[PDB]
Amino acid sequence: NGLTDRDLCELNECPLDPGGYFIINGSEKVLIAQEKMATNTVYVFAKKD
Amino acid sequence: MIIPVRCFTCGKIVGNKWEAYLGLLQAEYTEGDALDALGLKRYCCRRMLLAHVDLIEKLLNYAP
Amino acid sequence: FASRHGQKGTCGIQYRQEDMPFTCEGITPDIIINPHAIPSRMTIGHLIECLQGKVSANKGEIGDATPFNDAVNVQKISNLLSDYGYHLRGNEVLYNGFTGRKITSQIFIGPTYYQRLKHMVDDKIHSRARGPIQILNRQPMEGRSRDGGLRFGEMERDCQIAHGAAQFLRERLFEASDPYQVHVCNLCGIMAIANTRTHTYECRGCRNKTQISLVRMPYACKLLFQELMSMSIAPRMMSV
Amino acid sequence: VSLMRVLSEKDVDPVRTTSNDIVEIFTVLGIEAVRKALERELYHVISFDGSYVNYRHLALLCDTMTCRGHLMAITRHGVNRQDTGPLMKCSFEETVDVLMEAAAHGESDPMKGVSENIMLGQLAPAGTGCFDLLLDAEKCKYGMEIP
Amino acid sequence: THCEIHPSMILGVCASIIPFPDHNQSPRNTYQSAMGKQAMGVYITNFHVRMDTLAHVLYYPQKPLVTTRSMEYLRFRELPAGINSIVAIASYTGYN
Amino acid sequence: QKRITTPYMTKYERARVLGTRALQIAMCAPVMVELEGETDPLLIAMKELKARKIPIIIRRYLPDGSYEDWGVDELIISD
Amino acid sequence: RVRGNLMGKRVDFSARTVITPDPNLSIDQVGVPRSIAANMTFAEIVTPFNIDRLQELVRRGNSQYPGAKYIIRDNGDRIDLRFHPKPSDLHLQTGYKVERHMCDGDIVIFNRQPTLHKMSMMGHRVRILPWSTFRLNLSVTTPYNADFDGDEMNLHLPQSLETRAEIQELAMVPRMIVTPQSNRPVMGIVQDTLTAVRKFTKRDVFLERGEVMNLLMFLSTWDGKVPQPAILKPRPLWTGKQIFSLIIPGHINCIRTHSTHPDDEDSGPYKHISPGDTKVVVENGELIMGILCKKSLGTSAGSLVHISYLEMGHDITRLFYSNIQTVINNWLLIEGHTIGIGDSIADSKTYQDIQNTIKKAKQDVIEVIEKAHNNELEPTPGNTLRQTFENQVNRILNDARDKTGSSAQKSLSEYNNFKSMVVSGAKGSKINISQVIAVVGQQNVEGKRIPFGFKHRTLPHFIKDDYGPESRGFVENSYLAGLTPTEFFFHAMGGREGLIDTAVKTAETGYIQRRLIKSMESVMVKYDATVRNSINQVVQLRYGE
Amino acid sequence: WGDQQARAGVSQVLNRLTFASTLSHLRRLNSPIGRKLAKPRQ
Amino acid sequence: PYANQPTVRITELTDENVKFIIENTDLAVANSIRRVFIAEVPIIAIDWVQIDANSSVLHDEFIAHRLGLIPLTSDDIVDKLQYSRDCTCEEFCPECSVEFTLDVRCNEDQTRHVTSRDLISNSPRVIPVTSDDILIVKLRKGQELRLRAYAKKGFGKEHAKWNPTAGVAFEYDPDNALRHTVYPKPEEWPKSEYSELDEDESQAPYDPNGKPERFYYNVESCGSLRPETIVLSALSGLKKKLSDLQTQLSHEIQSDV
Amino acid sequence: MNAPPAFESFLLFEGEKKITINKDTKVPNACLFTINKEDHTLGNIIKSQLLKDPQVLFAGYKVPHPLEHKIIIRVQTTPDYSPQEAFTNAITDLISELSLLEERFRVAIKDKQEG
Amino acid sequence: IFHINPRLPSDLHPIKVVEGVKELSKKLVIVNGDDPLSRQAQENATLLFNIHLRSTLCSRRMAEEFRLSGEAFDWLLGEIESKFNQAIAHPGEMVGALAAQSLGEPATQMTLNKNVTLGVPRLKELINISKKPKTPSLTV
Amino acid sequence: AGILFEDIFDVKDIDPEGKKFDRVSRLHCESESFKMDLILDVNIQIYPVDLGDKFRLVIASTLYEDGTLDDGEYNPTDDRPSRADQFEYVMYGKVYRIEGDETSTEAATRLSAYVSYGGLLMRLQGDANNLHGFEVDSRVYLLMKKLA
RNA sequence: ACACCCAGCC
Ligand SMILES: [Zn+2]
Ligand SMILES: [Zn+2]
Ligand SMILES: [Zn+2]
Repeated sequence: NGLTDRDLCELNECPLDPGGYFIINGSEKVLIAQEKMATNTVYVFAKKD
Repeated sequence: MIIPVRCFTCGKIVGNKWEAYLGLLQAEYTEGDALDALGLKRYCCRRMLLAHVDLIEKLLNYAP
Repeated sequence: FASRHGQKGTCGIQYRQEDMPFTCEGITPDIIINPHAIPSRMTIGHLIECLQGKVSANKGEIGDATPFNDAVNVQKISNLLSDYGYHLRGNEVLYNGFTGRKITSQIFIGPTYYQRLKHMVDDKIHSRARGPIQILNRQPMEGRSRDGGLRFGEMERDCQIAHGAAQFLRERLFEASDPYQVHVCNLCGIMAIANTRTHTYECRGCRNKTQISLVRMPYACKLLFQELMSMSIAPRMMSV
Repeated sequence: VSLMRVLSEKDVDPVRTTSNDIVEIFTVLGIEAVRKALERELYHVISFDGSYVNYRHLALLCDTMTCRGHLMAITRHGVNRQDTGPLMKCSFEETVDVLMEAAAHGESDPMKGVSENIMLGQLAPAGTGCFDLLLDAEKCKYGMEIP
Repeated sequence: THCEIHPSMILGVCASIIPFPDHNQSPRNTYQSAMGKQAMGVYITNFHVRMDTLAHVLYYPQKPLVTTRSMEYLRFRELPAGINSIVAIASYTGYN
Repeated sequence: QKRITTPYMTKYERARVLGTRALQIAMCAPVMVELEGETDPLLIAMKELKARKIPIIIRRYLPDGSYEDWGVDELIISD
Repeated sequence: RVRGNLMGKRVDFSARTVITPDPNLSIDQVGVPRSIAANMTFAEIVTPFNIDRLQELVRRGNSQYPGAKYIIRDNGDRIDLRFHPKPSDLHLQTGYKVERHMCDGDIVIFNRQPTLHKMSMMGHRVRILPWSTFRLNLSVTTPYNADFDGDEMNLHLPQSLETRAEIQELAMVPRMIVTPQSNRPVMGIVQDTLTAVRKFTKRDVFLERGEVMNLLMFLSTWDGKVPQPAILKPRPLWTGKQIFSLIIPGHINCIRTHSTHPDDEDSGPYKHISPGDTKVVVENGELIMGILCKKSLGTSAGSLVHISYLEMGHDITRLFYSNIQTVINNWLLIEGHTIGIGDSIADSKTYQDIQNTIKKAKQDVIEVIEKAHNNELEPTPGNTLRQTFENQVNRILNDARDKTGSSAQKSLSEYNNFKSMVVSGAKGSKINISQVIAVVGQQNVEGKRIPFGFKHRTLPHFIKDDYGPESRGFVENSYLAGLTPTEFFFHAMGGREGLIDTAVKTAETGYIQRRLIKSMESVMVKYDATVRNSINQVVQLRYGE
Repeated sequence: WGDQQARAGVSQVLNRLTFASTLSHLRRLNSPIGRKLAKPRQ
Repeated sequence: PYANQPTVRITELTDENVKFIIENTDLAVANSIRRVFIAEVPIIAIDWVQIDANSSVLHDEFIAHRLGLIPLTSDDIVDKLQYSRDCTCEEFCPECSVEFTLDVRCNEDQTRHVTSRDLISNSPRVIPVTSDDILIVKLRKGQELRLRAYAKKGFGKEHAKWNPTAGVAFEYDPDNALRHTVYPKPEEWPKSEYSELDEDESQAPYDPNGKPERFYYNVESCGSLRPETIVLSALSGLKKKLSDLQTQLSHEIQSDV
Repeated sequence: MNAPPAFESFLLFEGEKKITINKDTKVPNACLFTINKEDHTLGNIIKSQLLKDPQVLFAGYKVPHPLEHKIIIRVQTTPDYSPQEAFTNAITDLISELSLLEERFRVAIKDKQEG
Repeated sequence: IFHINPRLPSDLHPIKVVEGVKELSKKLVIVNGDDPLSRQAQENATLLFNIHLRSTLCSRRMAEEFRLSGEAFDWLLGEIESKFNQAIAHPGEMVGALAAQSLGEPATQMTLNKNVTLGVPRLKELINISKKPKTPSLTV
Repeated sequence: AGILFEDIFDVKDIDPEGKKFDRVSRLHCESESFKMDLILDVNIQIYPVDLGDKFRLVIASTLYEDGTLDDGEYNPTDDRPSRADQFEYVMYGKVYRIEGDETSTEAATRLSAYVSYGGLLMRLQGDANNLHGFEVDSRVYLLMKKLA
């Protein structure tokens, strides 16, 4: 979190690594944002079928 | 990662000019004049030495 | 190899420096792309990048190419280029490498950022001649990483039908993939029990021991008929 | 489309009045009429962008869909309802249903088609396989024989 | 009531490396945006410590000679993914 | 017998006949024509077809139930 | 099982790799890497009159190339040659089979996916070449629908002599020059060769003696006699048409028209002496006037390739293809072709004309908007007032785009390379030149203009209720001038629509095609010349009537 | 995404071919529309 | 006997490049001389690297590649050194190769620059040309690079490492008297540095009965050879190739009769 | 994988010959000199030198494939002059040219260095 | 081929042209036979080509426009016969698959969308029944 | 001596429709002896011409002044004194079409001879009495020299 | 195997 660039290098981690991913069984797993319809809002659609 | 020994296009030696180029830049020389003072006339060598990134400097931060 | 404007391309041939064209200054191109990639696709930004790269390399300054900059247009880049002793539109007189004759049409040449893609041929080339065969079908495996065979699909099958090359179609779909032999009873049409070592052929169900026919077929067809029998469907193999 | 009403109206040409619809032509005019109309409509689709396809291919398609008196769709509901062998139909689509129907009714596949022979690995009757070759003993006897 | 900080910030990470994107046919820009993800440079500085199942490292990456002001924040200057090439658009021997 | 099929020999018939004769030649069959040093079975079969000397009878199956025997020699070669 | 492992199944003796160009091969040849050739094998039957060659191949073994991988005895045992050092079993007898590495001249079916039409699986002759890619002549790229941007292609090697014979006699590339789909040559001259042969056959192309005998080296069907020069004094000079006359085979006769042929020239006094050299006349096998382009050398009915195929068979047309490609490429070494920024810039007068046209068009659109805003726009019959207004705006903007394009192309010099590729037909179109030079034009989504995605606005930057050209997606800038952000976004919308259509229509069209195939996979012409299906029901009493 | 009728592909192996590729993958959005329906693709 | 009578005038001659002019010569001969400059002048370059220890951030093949591209002085020894293929030794020997040794270990705090000056060679006549120096690799404390290399003799047709030139600027007919290149707008093109026209004129008048006769050269040496020696070796090598071809042709003619 | 060794562009291994002669039957007095392991360097000069010889009617060269290392030089001469003699004379003239150029270059270098 | 001079008078008897065309028409056989049914089918199968042949090899056109000689006319008749007999559909040719491929290959290039449906959607509309159309119309 | 046509022409106009090609120009010329009319495409880089220049056309079927058929092969190593010595612009081509003014009954009275010289075309209109040596598919030479 | 992603070419 608070490590500076030198501390990151000494710890064998790239300073330029953005992070934002988990490490599960050694695999860098990233969660992709999932789109969904907005909740709590009234929506009137055009079912013609 | 490191400066190429030779210009890819013509084959002029530019591996010995990276440190001199950095020193000239630290001497408040503009990039064009720094390249001219190093004898790089053809724009291929100027491309080679102007567009290079010294990634080995960052690679050397990690302990062996 | 791909540029920064969706201009793909595989390396077609590799010429040495003496074979490639060259300017009056001795500069030879590192890459030569066909003009015909430009007009249909209208990657004019590629050409502007080449011009701006020439101006940048000569001037010694990483030139700006932000999308919607109103201060940078083609005319200003051309005027800057003309000050360095080059043609304002970026063309140059190239000399034919093989003969040394001047090329009649002046070539558009300059620095452009190319990038090599992971799709390298050595990770794609693939061949097979009687490799390992999978369990269920006794057909070639799937994938280069198991010496698998290429799939001769439905549309290839129809294309060879249209050719009329029935023998090639048979060789592809029966002989080159999974030949097999079965023994079928003649009275009924069910696969029979053949002991080839003791030379005893019988069809339990008919009490038949002398009327048995040997039929060549793909192993996949045998599998289909065996699954059908397990599904209580009886494909009788009437050979007469 | 109300073709038969519009055709019967006063002061309306009953000769050149056509419809882009295909079912109305079949049910009003005839089977040959819908064949011709289908030909014209397919040609209109293909040659709208300037592309050209030889006439005989359109003729073959139109004849195939109108060979059996009624309009035969290029779908399961039109191809699998022909009198073809069960194996060709099961290779097309609805595979298990066709095989069940054949098993129940005891249909026999006469191996006359192409897919039937491909599945069984026999020489398909298609081009090079639509005939047989025989040895000519008399012609082999005569002439030169180096080895 | 509002003013854009700069219009060029409508593009994504992989479309911001394109120089002069507004002089391109938009399908070309889309394909390039799908292409830079396949270009190989130095994917991370500590590549000699990681053991990934696949990894590609270019010997001599170069920052583009024709830059975009947006890549000063994508760190494309420190981890480039290509080389500036003396490209000549010509029909030489028919092999292109 | 008043054969009704075309007297011309089809492309498919040419392909199959050349293939079969090449296979026969490769299996040490007697070549029916002199050869000036050709060793490829396909070339020998092609030469043996240029002359009307292939010993094969094409049996063309009419649709209904019947067949017709045409000597390769008594067909017009289309090349 | 049926569709996945019976109708189509994985096969042995198949290779796959990337394709790259090679203009030095014939149309019927395919370059094959050394490894691919050394991997797959072809089984030759040992005979008394080829036993020495096969014995040498066996002796060379699998290590060296060309060599053998297996010896199959008459009984059936298979001996592997990389596992047996003793020479006892390497003796060959008649009836033995030797599986040799495929070498030059072996026939191979060469396929690309999707396998759309019949010409997408043609036979080629293998030629062994150093590197690791399949190589194709540029002419065969059109039937395969293949480019060299990473396309991979399959190579099937027929195993027995019968299958090899029929691939040779039915489906080699020279035998498939003319498709039956539309009775036109499916292949043709393309890209560099087409642009350079448009340049070459221009009236003002004169070749010195040295260049002429350099070009004649690449002419395979050359009888060896150098033709009399068109100009004898004050210097021997051959014209381009004079060399192309040597390329043209036999004595074919053909008449065609160049793309730039004026319509009124036929009725004019100079009908048979074209001022523009636009009437292609090949008489007695010699090109005596005109400029060749896609309309006389491409995939068009009645082109020179079609006449060559229908006059001199298939082999001579193959040589014609290869000769055109090699000769024109080696002349292009001298002439050279290019495209640059200078080819996308018009005169200042042209830019002023385009700007004035766009200003007038915008003024007209504002006038129509004002007329409709006061309910002074009478709707056209058969359309609503909104539809009438949209039609008027679209017609005005289309007229503006057409006028700007015409003004752009009026100013292109003969040396412009955009026009060089457009008139030759090699690549590009007049619309592309107009878009690059003058105006990209209107951007359409689902046929209409840019919709009001926001609350009655195309983008937040416009005011509500703005039907003008800029708001609804009329890109008034050219590609050279650069698009402003709003019209950049609208252009992105149009391009996305194109991509969606390309990526969606495949999944409909492939299913339509497959259904059409399986509807009539068995219909064929039987031996009484009738067309019947598998049930012997006559579909047509004669094929095509 | 659920117990061991659930979303799939919510978590993916981070793309480490190029730094631009990593950044692009870390900023991706997915629409659960099936893979038909040209309107959401526009 | 229809051989030409070429003449040479040398304009500039420094330690880096030679700028000369050839008159009364075919275009083909001048072009072939240029191609021989680029690709058929032998020099000595590192071609066999064996690495004992390499703890640097650069893998072994990278170090070998950067070693191969270092130019080595090849003034007079390249003539007396035989190709490794033609030599009778088993693998390598002093008569057909030159031995180099590099042994660097960084134990100081600051970074160590393994440059070309660390390439110690047994033969005193073959050294890296920079003896600022060519950078081979940068080393952090605790990292060592210890390797031994052998330099063969070769020319540019094999690999670009054996290229002695650093851009051969070749020009002929600086003003289009021959119209070998057609300018669509001649006024826009800069004049060549060898041009002989005033400001008003853009290109020379067309010469219908002219051929390429004067060729301007600028052979810039990377450092392996002096530029004059590059040109002399090029001419000698082309002469030797032609003489070998003549010998083979004579043998073939005598065998065919 | 299939990358050829770099030295095959200029080296003859056991089996090939540097030059071969093949009479051309299409026209009288013509030869097809096939030279292995060469390129345009020795093709262009030979063609240009042959073009000067007034008794040489045709003189061209081609490289059948840029990946194959082989050139084919076709020479057709007057009836009273053999093509092989034309080839030998062309090579001799080229050698004389290059010797003279080398000598003059050495003299010019000496003059420039001296002053 | 025969170096026919289009200026000098020709030696081709128009009766020879008539006889030659009539004789050639009997060699271009698509439906061989003798009975009236086969004869009518043969006449119909080559009606258009026979009309074109009689129009092009007309007596006046050959005498005035083309001006071929007797040898040239005989060669022309031989060539027409040879080229026609080479154009007859070979038995065993799978024309069904060929036609399906020929109609399905353009489908890959056509785009989607008074309004009249066209392109791939209309092809779906046509090859199916489609008991409910998309855009019915009547060209009255 | 094989001289099919012989006259002196005045260059009345050059490229009336514009500069169609850079190196080739179309001369519209009119004679005065036989009063003919010659459109002719000539190379300009190797042989310039100006408006109002007199030049002699000696269009002939053979340069060897013996009637021996040349057969149309380049023979630069020929010593016999051909006709291409007294003219400074020699061209070779094929007469590819001959038009006229024929009716159904009357004979030709005004003939046009079209000759293609490897691409450079020429039309020669005049009285039929002069254009008799011209024949379709006949190979001819065109000889030009300017007159001071 | 199986499943799921990603990606290539149309
Ligand atoms: Zn350089
Ligand atoms: Zn039984
Ligand atoms: Zn040694």
